[PDB]
Amino acid sequence: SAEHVLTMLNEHEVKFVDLRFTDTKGKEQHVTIPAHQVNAEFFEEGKMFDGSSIGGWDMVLMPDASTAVIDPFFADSTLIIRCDILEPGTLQGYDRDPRSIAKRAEDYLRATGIADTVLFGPEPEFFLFDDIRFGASISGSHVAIDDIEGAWNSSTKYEGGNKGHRPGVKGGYFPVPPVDSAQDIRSEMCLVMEQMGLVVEAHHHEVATAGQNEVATRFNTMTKKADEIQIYKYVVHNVAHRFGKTATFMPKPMFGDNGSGMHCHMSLAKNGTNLFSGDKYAGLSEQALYYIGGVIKHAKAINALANPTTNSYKRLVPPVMLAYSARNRSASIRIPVVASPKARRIEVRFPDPAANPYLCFAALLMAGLDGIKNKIHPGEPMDIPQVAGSLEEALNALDLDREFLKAGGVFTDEAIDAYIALRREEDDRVRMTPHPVEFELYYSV
Amino acid sequence: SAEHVLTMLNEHEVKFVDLRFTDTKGKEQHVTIPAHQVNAEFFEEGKMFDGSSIGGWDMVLMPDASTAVIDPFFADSTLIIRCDILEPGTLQGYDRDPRSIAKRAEDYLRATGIADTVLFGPEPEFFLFDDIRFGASISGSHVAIDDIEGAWNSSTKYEGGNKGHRPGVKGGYFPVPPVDSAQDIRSEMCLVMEQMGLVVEAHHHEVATAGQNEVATRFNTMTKKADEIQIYKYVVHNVAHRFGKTATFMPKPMFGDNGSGMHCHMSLAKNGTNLFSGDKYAGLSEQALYYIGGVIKHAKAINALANPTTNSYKRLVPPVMLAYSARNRSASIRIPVVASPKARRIEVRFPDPAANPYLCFAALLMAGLDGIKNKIHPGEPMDIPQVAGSLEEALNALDLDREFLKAGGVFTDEAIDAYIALRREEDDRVRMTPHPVEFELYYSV
Amino acid sequence: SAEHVLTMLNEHEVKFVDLRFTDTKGKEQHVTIPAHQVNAEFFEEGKMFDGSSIGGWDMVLMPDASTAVIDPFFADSTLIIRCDILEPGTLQGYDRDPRSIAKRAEDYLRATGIADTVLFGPEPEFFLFDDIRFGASISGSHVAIDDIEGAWNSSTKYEGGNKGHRPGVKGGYFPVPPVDSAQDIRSEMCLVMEQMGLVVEAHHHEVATAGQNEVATRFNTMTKKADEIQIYKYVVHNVAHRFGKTATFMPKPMFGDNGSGMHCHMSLAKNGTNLFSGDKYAGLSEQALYYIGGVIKHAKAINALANPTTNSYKRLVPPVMLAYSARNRSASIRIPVVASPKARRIEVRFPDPAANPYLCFAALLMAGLDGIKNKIHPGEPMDIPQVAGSLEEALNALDLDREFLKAGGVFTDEAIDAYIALRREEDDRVRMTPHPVEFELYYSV
Ligand SMILES: Nc1ncnc2c1ncn2[C@@H]1O[C@H](COP(=O)(O)O)[C@@H](O)[C@H]1O
Ligand SMILES: Nc1ncnc2c1ncn2[C@@H]1O[C@H](COP(=O)(O)O)[C@@H](O)[C@H]1O
Ligand SMILES: Nc1ncnc2c1ncn2[C@@H]1O[C@H](COP(=O)(O)O)[C@@H](O)[C@H]1O
Ligand SMILES: [Mn+2]
Ligand SMILES: [Mn+2]
Ligand SMILES: [Mn+2]
Ligand SMILES: [Mn+2]
Ligand SMILES: [Mn+2]
Ligand SMILES: [Mn+2]
Repeated sequence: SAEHVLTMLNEHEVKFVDLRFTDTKGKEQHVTIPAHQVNAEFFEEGKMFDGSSIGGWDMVLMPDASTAVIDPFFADSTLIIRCDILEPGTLQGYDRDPRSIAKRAEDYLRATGIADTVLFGPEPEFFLFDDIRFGASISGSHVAIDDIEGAWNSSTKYEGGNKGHRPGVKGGYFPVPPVDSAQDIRSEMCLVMEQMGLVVEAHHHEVATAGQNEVATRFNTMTKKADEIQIYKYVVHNVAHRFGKTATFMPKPMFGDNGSGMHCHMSLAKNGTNLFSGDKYAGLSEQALYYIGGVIKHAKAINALANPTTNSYKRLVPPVMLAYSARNRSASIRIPVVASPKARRIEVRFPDPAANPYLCFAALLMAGLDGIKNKIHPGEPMDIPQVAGSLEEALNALDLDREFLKAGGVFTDEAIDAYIALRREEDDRVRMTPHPVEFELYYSV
Repeated sequence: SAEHVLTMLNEHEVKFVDLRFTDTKGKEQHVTIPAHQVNAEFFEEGKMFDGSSIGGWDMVLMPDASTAVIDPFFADSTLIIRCDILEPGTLQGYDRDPRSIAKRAEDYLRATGIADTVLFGPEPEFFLFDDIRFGASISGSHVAIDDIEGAWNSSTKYEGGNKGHRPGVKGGYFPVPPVDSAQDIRSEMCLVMEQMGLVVEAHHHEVATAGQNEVATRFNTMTKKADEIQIYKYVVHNVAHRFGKTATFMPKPMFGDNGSGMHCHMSLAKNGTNLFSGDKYAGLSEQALYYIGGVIKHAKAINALANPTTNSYKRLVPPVMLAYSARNRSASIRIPVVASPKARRIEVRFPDPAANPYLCFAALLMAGLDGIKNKIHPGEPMDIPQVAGSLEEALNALDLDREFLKAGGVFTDEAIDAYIALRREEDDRVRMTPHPVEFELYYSV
Repeated sequence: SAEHVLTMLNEHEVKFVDLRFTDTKGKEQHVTIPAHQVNAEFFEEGKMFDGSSIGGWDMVLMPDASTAVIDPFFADSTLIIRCDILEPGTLQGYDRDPRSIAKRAEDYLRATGIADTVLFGPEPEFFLFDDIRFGASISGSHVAIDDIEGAWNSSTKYEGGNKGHRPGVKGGYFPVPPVDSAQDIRSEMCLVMEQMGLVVEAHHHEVATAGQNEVATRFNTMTKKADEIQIYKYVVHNVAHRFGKTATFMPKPMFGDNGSGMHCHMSLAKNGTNLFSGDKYAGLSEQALYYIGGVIKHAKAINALANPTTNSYKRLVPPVMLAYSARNRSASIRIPVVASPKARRIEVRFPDPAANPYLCFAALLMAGLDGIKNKIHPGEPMDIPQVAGSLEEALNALDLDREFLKAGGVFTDEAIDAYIALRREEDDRVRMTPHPVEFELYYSV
């Protein structure tokens, strides 16, 4: 409540308030107010800003006082307050603001009476590098990745000495220190995440050499979880920074080793009971099977939002199979063997950390409901259709399979069209710029 | 009062008093007295100095005791006292001293009875660079800008490692840390500004890569606000310095990305009521519309004072349109959608931080009154005349449209003529020195 | 004749023929044919090329066999043949081709019967540097000039030793070797110019330090002289190159020392007699005085063609005075004291080597005839109006004073409009790019 935020201000000698919001691409934006400007009027009528220079968008920032967190990093005491972008005066909420769209998808779920709550559990992976250099110019282009754990540094001269304990290319999965360099950086990221209201469940090194890591975090309702992904990413980017590292959530930074994916575990619930539990395949309900059928039916349009970068598809090369299974981890829909009771859920393995968590989760939900809503029966478990093979494909597919997103006003046509416009500009730059292996392939033509 | 300054001296064990004033170009000058020379006589009869070596000008410094502030940066305890330049013995105030001219414009407003107070709200932007090198010699010339946030450093080797989170060229607008490097430098600038009597409203990163920033500050009456711009700039220049950065208020340091403008929000008030509020376009009064008409009528002469550098016009290339609107941000006169009550105001978007805040605000006011005074009706909102396309143009225009500035003794002819003389010397050096892209264009002629 | 070219081919074992032409900007273009493709058909029906990628323009290259010269530089025996750009099939000559325009101006002179021939004598100056570096990028810009004769190298360490005989800044005018480093380079340029059909009269070092030089060359009829300027420039650029130098015809490469101008001496003649000789001022005819009056009347439109670069105006800063005189070398129209008989002529001092010699000479002629044609009496000799103060000014002026160029079809409106379009793009790049002395002037604003 406003009341609560107003006490924290004194209770923490808060000097500043950081208004934050996410844009269409998924990047958290922010603007800072002195604490002495937070008073009744503020939580009532918001703060005006020029929405114009935000990519793909005067507007009003409406503080959601439920979201107040103290920032673990800024030097002066700052309270972060997440905001919604509202349409000014009229005060309804920009139909292009991803948080609004997530909230609308939750209310539409309620209005359909299929369940009261959607539960999401994203498993975001990241890379923790020491040095990243890249550039493109008329005369050429390059990218140079470096990290102390990079199997390639086995030959490197270091002046402290080389010490040689390092994860090999698919060998980052699980060896103790000193091979895993990041125990203290991951534990610290866990401690600061919980200080910002997240619940850590586990943290470990991932498969890739050169710093792949994962902090596993307890689930939430869709828009609350989407905001927890924006905090998750902020803490990873800044703790890494305090440690002299640089973190990145891009899907595929290195060829020849693991990519960073963000698997979404999903579940539906009506009056305190898990609709996805039942009889049917592996403890699932018929309700759950139609959810899978909706996801598989709309998978390529979902890819435009869940895999929104050209780089995303360097990861999705032959979890490409649109199939469910408790057995096949090749199938992009895994039914986790919970064994345990009614923590029954589906897991979609294909999305990645580059995805806008609001639009990605809204689109998984809307697809899943359209399955239920039309008895779109999934089929049989692989123990055969695939995800979009490229961003251009995914964008065409969202453009044509537009209907299930527009249900109940969740996503307007302008919203979908402006999104595709942004993602196309990006796809073009990558399409028209000559790639380094093309010189390898074709210079002596 | 003198009395008050005299207590602060003991109340702060003040070792020195810094007499400060602004020159015609707008640079704050200063001379330092030991606190033990501040006594009755001083606030009565001022301190004599050689005004002769000030660009464009024995004279007397008259301490304005209302302005006393403790300096947040000097090592020994110092009290800053702003001064007016008076004509000696006769004690009237140099008609070339920009502070005097601002004060005269305020009194003339009162004498016309159109209102009692003018309210100004400048939005100054700045750049925060790490390294700036430049030079001109017979054999050549150069400028080299560098900052850690410069999109161009994506390829750079750094020895700590490169870390790569950096604002792209028009992407400085709003991303959270680590992409925005300046959160702690801007918050600190806010805290020291308030310690010097300013009221911060917001601070944020601006659009440009390579360190564009903005600290938004609460309005004031014209001459008080002009002095707050001189403090604003001092704190930005010195906090940046403490942080190992270098700040600059020049309008256009980089081609191909955002320029730093200083938008002036203006409003008039008679007996506690806002004359700019009313019926008419977007909540405006007819009174306000004539103010806009006066600004547009005199815009090119105003440019000689509000855009006084050759570099200013590298920014003003096709907010060039002399038009008002609540909709068109292309129109140099924006009528802000306040929605709220009688915070109704006009916003002139074209001036820039290089402007002398006293002469710039005095000229906006005098133009705006001449509108009112002659019913110069603005026209219709663009939802078509332009600002001076160059300093030479702007200077010719001030020289010919001289009358509205001379009203009521605000600005003498000697004052206007000496000003144009200074700005011309500058324009010539830039006109006669061969430019680097001319070698690009014409060497192989 | 074709016949003659065909013998030279055998008479010189010519392996290739170089088709050359000049574009709107004034740069000589070329395309190369094997000698075995030169036969009847060629001199009859020309050779087709894609005129489209020539700046400001399928078309036909029509070889003018009167122009055949052997190239003194290419490794394999090559005969240069100058061409005209004709409109294809219809075969009339592009009204945008500068050579055509020059030829039209000569025929129009004949059709007016004012005289049979126009004689031009351009005095082009150049600089001969060792190293020229420059560049502009988002993060900065620069130009670096270097030459062994640069007064600035007096302090330089050279590893052969420094030797110190060098022209001071305005001291390049006339000292013997070793101070003048270029005696052998200029004599060689004279010998190769004559081998290409020019007649040298004198060669000497010019006023500037860092390599200003001049090869003085015997006059000719307008279009033949315009082609001799294209050969003049080719020989200077390539002999300099053989010598390890780099030559440039840009008007003002260095601030603080001499610029390179190209003064045009002009004269008119009817039936073997010089119309400019007579009674009147300094041996001039009344006919000649009206020529001067036409040049002065149209001087700013002539500047758009005779001074076509933004850099041109760094030279033309306060021969700016539009005045004739035998005494005042301050007056842009000098009446040379010939003393001798009927080598009476006028000299226009303001054009520069960057000018397209065809369009520059065509415009001087057309202005001069419009004087005669309308008795535009010049006035009295200075012993007061000036040239355009900038390219933008000059371009506006050509755009408005368009009529005298359109006389008799010499220059169409499309031709004039496309020209101004090219020169504007150039003026903009120079206008919008921040200049290095602006950082000197305005960084600490
Ligand atoms: N009922 C549920 N619905 C949706 N997601 C869930 C549910 N229960 C757990 N999760 C998510 O799935 C994760 C389990 O990872 P794991 O149990 O190791 O496969 C939890 O951390 C939550 O993020
Ligand atoms: N009545 C007023 N007259 C003039 N300037 C004003 C007035 N009210 C506010 N301002 C200025 O305009 C700024 C508002 O910025 P924003 O409200 O974000 O467009 C304030 O910070 C003041 O600088
Ligand atoms: N009758 C003429 N008409 C036009 N140009 C001439 C004429 N006679 C000489 N010239 C040119 O003027 C130059 C004379 O340079 P100077 O005699 O040293 O002033 C010659 O080299 C020709 O380029
Ligand atoms: Mn994982
Ligand atoms: Mn999983
Ligand atoms: Mn701004
Ligand atoms: Mn504004
Ligand atoms: Mn000369
Ligand atoms: Mn001469």
